[PDB]
Amino acid sequence: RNLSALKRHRQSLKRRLRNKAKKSAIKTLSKKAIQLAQEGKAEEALKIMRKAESLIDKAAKGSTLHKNAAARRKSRLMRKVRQLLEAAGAPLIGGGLSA
Amino acid sequence: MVKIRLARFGSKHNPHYRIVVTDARRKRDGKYIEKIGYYDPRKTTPDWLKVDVERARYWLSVGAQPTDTARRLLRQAGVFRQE
Amino acid sequence: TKPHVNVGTIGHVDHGKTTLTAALTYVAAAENPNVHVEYETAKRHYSHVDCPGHADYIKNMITGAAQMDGAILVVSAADGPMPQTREHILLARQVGVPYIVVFMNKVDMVDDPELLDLVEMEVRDLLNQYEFPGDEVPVIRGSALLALEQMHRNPKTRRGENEWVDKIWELLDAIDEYIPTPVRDVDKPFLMPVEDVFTITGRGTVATGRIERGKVKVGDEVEIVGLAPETRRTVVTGVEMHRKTLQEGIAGDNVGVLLRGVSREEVERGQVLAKPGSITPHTKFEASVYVLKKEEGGRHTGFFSGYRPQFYFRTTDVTGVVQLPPGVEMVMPGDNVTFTVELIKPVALEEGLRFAIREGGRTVGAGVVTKILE
Amino acid sequence: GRYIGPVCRLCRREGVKLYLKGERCYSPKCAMERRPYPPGQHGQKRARRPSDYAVRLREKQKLRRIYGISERQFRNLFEEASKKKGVTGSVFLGLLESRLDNVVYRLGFAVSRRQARQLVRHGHITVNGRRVDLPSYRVRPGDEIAVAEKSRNLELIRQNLEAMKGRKVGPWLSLDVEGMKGKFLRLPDREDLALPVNEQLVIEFYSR
RNA sequence: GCUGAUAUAGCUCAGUUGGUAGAGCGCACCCUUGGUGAGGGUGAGGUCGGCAGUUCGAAUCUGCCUAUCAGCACCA
RNA sequence: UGGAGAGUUUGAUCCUGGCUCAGGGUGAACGCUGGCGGCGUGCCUAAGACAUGCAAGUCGUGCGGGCCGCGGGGUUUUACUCCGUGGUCAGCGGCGGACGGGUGAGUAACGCGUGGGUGACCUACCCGGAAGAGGGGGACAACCCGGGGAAACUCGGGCUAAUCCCCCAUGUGGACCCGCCCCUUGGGGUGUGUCCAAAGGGCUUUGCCCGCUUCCGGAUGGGCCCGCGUCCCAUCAGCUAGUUGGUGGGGUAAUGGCCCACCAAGGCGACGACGGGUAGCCGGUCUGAGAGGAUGGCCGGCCACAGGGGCACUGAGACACGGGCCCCACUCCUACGGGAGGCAGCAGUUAGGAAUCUUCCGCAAUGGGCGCAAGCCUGACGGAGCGACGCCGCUUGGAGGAAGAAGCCCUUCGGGGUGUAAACUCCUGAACCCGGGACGAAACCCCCGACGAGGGGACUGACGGUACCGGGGUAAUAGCGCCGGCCAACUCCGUGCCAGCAGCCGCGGUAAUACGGAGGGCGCGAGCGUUACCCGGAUUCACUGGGCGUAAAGGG
Ligand SMILES: C/C=C\C=C\[C@@H]1O[C@](O)([C@H](CC)C(=O)NC/C=C/C=C(\C)[C@@H](OC)[C@@H](C)[C@@H]2O[C@H](/C=C/C=C/C=C(\C)C(=O)c3c(O)cc[nH]c3=O)[C@H](O)[C@@H]2O)[C@H](O)[C@H](O)C1(C)C
Ligand SMILES: Nc1nc2c(ncn2[C@@H]2O[C@H](COP(=O)(O)OP(=O)(O)O)[C@@H](O)[C@H]2O)c(=O)[nH]1
Ligand SMILES: [Mg+2]
Ligand SMILES: [Zn+2]
Repeated sequence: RNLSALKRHRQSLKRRLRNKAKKSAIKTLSKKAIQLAQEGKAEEALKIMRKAESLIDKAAKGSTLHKNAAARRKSRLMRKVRQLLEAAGAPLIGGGLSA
Repeated sequence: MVKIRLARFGSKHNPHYRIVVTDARRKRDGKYIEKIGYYDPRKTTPDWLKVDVERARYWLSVGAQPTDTARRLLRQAGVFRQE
Repeated sequence: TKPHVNVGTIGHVDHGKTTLTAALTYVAAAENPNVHVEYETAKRHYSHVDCPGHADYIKNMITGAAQMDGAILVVSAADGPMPQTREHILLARQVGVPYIVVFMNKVDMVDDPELLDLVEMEVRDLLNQYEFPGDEVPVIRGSALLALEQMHRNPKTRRGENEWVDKIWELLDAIDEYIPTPVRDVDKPFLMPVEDVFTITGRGTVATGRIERGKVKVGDEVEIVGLAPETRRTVVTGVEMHRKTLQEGIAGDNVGVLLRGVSREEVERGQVLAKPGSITPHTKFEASVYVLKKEEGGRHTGFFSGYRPQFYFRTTDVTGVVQLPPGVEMVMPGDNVTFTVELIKPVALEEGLRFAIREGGRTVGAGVVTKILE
Repeated sequence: GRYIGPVCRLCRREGVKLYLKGERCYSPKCAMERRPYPPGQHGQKRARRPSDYAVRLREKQKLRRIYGISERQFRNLFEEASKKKGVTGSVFLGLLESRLDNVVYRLGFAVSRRQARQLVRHGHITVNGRRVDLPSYRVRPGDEIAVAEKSRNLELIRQNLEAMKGRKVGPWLSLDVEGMKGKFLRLPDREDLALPVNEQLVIEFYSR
C-alpha cells in the first residue's frame, strides 16, 4: 500500500521542529534584546546581542537559516541596537559591538 | 554533476552515439553543452571514432565525469596518456 | 483432473429445479476443498445450468439444453406430473442430451403409500411415452430444501449425517454413475457457439459458450463469424472457466473467452469462434430436413414453397426463406425433404451441421446442412 | 507493380514503335508492324489536335513506359533530376540509364528491358564483387556489372550473351564477353541515347 | 436476449365492430405539345408489415417473427 | 537559378469582377479492394471516470538489535549465550524521490523569443587550491512489558549506539556594528570588538581509501531585471487606492508594493489603456519565384499543470507527479467508531466520437539513482505486436507464340476490337523445405605496474536462431477511379425533365459520349477514389504588386 518515503516525512516532523525552536529562540532573543538596547541597558543589552549573535550563527550551522539568512539578521540586530544606544547610552560593556 | 556521456542518434538498430558534455540530469538525447566526438558501434567505416582531445581534457581539468564506457572510448582515444 | 461434464436441471415451474440447484452445490463443499453453478464430487468436476424452466425464456433455455450431457427432471412429492414438465421434456430429445435422472424433491411432503410410488408411475409412464429410459431411471427421494438448511447451520458435513444430507448423494452417486462422459474430438479445429457477452476492467469482451472442437489458450487467432458486417479475426487473450483460469480449455467446457482489443457490439450471441478458416458466413444452403409429423407435436397442416419459419443453429434463432426446388410444393408433415434456406442474416455454416426448424411455440422440423448455395 | 501485361499494345497507342518484348518486338511484327494505331474499337479515325497537354502526356508515357518504371519512381526520380545541378534534359535521362537492370539489358545479358528486371530479382546479376537484386540500384562510374556463376551455364544466359559477338556496346560501357563484365564508364549522353523522346516536353508535363 | 407499443395503397392517414376493405393529394394510356401545364376524355389497382394455425368466412380472436421506439436483462 | 494557365455574365466584344478546375501539404477519416519488408507513425474529442498489474530506489564501508543457518562453548554442563561470519525483516541515520517520464488545462504573460544587466543573488553532487578535523554531555526509534482497536494504526514507561543531536576550545579563515583607504548601486583591502567550525568508515595501520569543517577559485544549472518582438473585437473608451512615488520596517538567497504602517498625490490611455474571445511559446512545419500566407502534432528548448481549491513542512533545490495538512465533488471497506483512493507515468477498460495501439520482452546496449565495489532499483529505454496512416523498397513472371481460337461487343454484312492478350514451349523460382548463422560488447572487474599512463586477460545479447550466406524449389493477388468540356479516354443498349448525374458550366422531356449496364479506352497500382482542412494559382487586402469620373469606392 505505502512507500518508504514516509521515512522522509517522519525524518521531517523532527528537523521540522529541531530548527523551529532554534528559530523562535532568536526571535525571543532579538525582541528581549533591542527591548533593552533602547531602554538604556548598555551592559545588560549587548549581553543579549552577544548571546544572540551566537544563537543566530549556530542556526546557520544547519539547514535552518543559512548563508545570509543570519548574516542578515545580525547587521540589523547590532544595527538596530546601537542605533538605540544613542538615546543617551554609550556602549558600556563593549561586548559584541565595537567602538 | 557535469558528465561526459553519449546520445543515441541514428535509426533503429542503427546506432551512432555522440560523445558529449552535459549536466547529468539532462535527458540522454537531450540538449547538451558542447560536442567532443562520435562513436559507431557496428564499426562500419574506419572512421568510427574521434574525440577532440584538446577539448576533451579541458572538461576534465575542470571536473567532468565520463561514463564507464565513455571513460573507455577516451582510453582508446588516449586522453590521460602523458608519457 | 477429474473428468468434467456440463449438466443442468429441467421441469415444471415451482417444483424446485431452481433450489435443488442450491442444495447440489453447498453439500459438495464439505468433502471437497475449494468449492450456472460449480460443485465437484469426490470423483468428478461439474458445470450446472439452472434453466429458467418457464415458457418465454425457453428460447435461451433450449440453448441451455444444447449445452449439457444430462438433464435432471425435478419433481415435487405434493405435486408430481405437470404441464411445464411435459414440455421441458420433449425438448430433451430434440437437443441431444442423453440419459435423464429424475429427482422427486419435496419428497418430504404429505405421506402416502401410492403417491410416493404412485408419482413414479406418472413419471416412468410419461418418460417412455417419449422414447426414453422411462423404466430404468435413477429416481431419488429426499427433499433438498430440507437438506439445504442443514448445511446452512454448520458449513461442514460429510457422507449423510442428516438423512436428506445423504439423500443428496442418491443424486451425487446416481449421476456420477449411470451418466457416462462422451467424446469431444479435440483432433478437430476449434469452434464454440456464443451464449452471452460480458465486459471487464482491463479485459473487456468475454465470450461464454461450449467448445465444440479442439482447444484454445492465450495466444490464438480466431474468427468471429455470426451475422452483421464481416467475420472478425482476433486473438484470444483470456481463457478462464468457472470464474477461474483454464489453461487450454477444450471441447466440453464453457469458459469465458477474452477477445483482444474488441468491443461488446462486434461480439453478440449466435456467433461462432473457430480456427482462422474454420467456418464462414453463408446465407443460402441445401439441407435434408425432416418435417415433424402432426402426431409428433409439430405442424398439423403442412406448407408450400415461400413459407418462412425460424431455424435454430447451435445457439442462434433466425428467420429464412424456404425455396423448394422445382417440383417441391405442398410438402406436408411427417415428411423428409430437401430444399434450401435463405436466412435474412448471414450465418456461420460448415456443411453437415445439425439444426432444427420451428414455428409458433412448437418444433416443426429437423434438418442438417447438405451444401451451401451462397 | 511494374505493370505486367500486354506491352506490344503500347508499341501502338504511343504510335512510336516499341520493343519491350525484345526479340519479337524486334521482328517483322513488333505488333507495331501491322497496326501503327492505338488499340480499342475506334483506334483509326480522325484525331482532335491533341491538346498542348496531350503531347506532353504521350512524351512522358512514351519514356516512363519504355522502361517499366511505374510513375511513382519515374516522377520521383525526375524530381531528383531537378535539384541536381544542371540541365534536367540529360541528367534525368542519364539517371534513367543508371538503372541496374536497364544497364544489364543495355549490356546484352537479357533480350529486353522487362527481362533484365527478372535477372536482378533472382540473383543472376552482380556488381563490383557482391551481387544485387534491386532493379532500382543506381549505377556509379567505373562499376562493372557481372553475371553470377550459378547462372553462367544457363541455357538463356547463353544465347543472350551470344548476341554480343560482333555488336559493340554503348560508348560509355565496356565488355568482357567471355568473362561477362563490362563497366559503367560514364553516365550516357543525350545523343548517345537515340530515343524517340522529346525530353524537353516530358519536362514541361510536370510544371503543370 | 424477456415484455409493452406502433407496422392498413406511392403518401397522409378513415374506419370497423368477425364477413363482398375508403378519401383526396398523386398517378397510367389517351386527344394536345416539341415535352410539360392547363383543358375535354378513360379508369386501374390494396399480400391490411411478414411466414403460418383456428372459422362456413381472415386486416379484427389465436401462436410465431422482422425494422424501429421506451425499460435498476446483462463483470470470465 | 527563379515566376505557366484555363471553365463561367454576351447575339457577339472588350473591361471590372465573384465563383470554380489543373498543383503541392496531412497525427486524418469514410468507401471498394488488400501479398511482403524495412524506416516512420499511431485520441486531433472527455485536463472524463478508472476493479488489476508495474512505474524509485540504493547503501552494513554511519550505527544497534530482531532472525534463519554455520564457527568455539563461558565453568566443568543449560547458567552473566560472550564473540568469529554470510544471508534476511522492518528501525535509526545518509544521498536520492524537485531529474527521468506524462499532459496542455491554464495562460496575451517579461509566459515564450532574443540581445543584454546582476556594485541586487543562489547552486547538492563535480574537479584546483589554502587551513584544518582536540576534547566533550544526551534523546528517540529498534527491542522488552502493559492498552484502546474492525482496521488503518497507535498510547504509556523503560533501557540503547551512532556520520543523529547540543556545549568549550581551536579562528587558517568567513559572517556582523563601527573607522580609514583605493573603487563607485552592496566590489576590494584594512584595524578593535563581538560570533560559528568538525564524524569516522575500510582493509594489507606514522599510509592509502570515501567521507567532515571552514575558506577560496573553476565548472554546471538556476532566480530576479531590462530594450525589442508576441493573435482578433473599438458595436469596449476611459482604467486604477497598495493604485504611482517617497520614508522607515517585515520578509528574501536577492531587487521591488512582494507584504505593512506613514505621508504625497500620482500612474496608465487612441503609439489602443480597461474589458471581451482565442490560445501553451519557439526551434521549426506546408505552401509561395520571392515577399508573404497558414501552422506550432513526431524529436529538442522554455514555461505551465499532476482529480478541483488552498497551504506548509523537508531541503542546495519543491510549496513537491507516484510526500504531507485541510475544504470540496465522487468512488470503496466498515464491527457504521473512522479509514481509503487520483494511470495528463507504462500496458489496458469504458464514456464520446469520424477516429487513433499490446494488460509485452529485455535491462545486452545507452542513460539516470545509491555504493569502495560487487551490484541493486529503472514500464526512461532498446526491441517486438497491432493499424496499407505515411513514405521508400518488392512480387503476382521473363523470352518466344496466329492474317488473328473460343467467348463477349460494334458492324456502311464486306468484316473490325478485345490480342500476343490467353493457350502452348522453354526459362527463371516470391514462397514454402534444409544447414550454418551475425556485428552491435567492452568496460566496470582481475593481473604486471602506485586502483596513473600503458600493457594482458575474462564474463556479459532482450530483438534471435531474426538479419545476412550456402543448398533445394512450386508460376505463384489485383484493385479503384475516370472517359461532354475545363482534361488524357468512344460506342451499343435501357431509360423518356422519370429513374438519376453533377467541383463549375451544366447533361436527362423516345437516337443521351454527361443517368444505368455492357464492350472498349485513359490515368495509377496496393493502392485508388470521396470528405475535411492549410498554401497556391488570387496583383482576388496589392511591400514587392491593385484601385476610387458610369463597373466596388471621395468624405455634402
Ligand atoms: C428445438 C430447438 C432447437 C434445436 C437445435 C438443434 O437441434 C439438432 O439439430 C437436432 C439433431 C437431430 C434436431 O434437428 N432437432 C429437431 C427435432 C428433433 C425431433 C426428434 C429427435 C423426435 O424424433 C422424431 C423425438 C422428440 C420423437 O418425438 C416423439 C415425441 C412426440 C411428442 C408429441 C407431443 C405430445 C404428446 C404433447 O403433449 C405436446 C408437445 O410435446 C408440445 C406441444 N403440445 C403438446 O400437446 C418421441 O418422444 C420421439 O423421441 C441438434 O441437436 C443441434 O445440435 C441443435 C441442438 C443445436
Ligand atoms: N415442500 C418443499 N418445498 C420446496 C422444496 N424445495 C423448494 N420448495 C419450494 O417450492 C417453490 C419453488 O421453488 P424453486 O426452487 O423456486 O422452484 P423453481 O420454480 O423450479 O425455481 C418454493 O416455495 C420453494 O421454496 C422442498 O424440498 N420441499
Ligand atoms: Mg461472480
Ligand atoms: Zn513491339
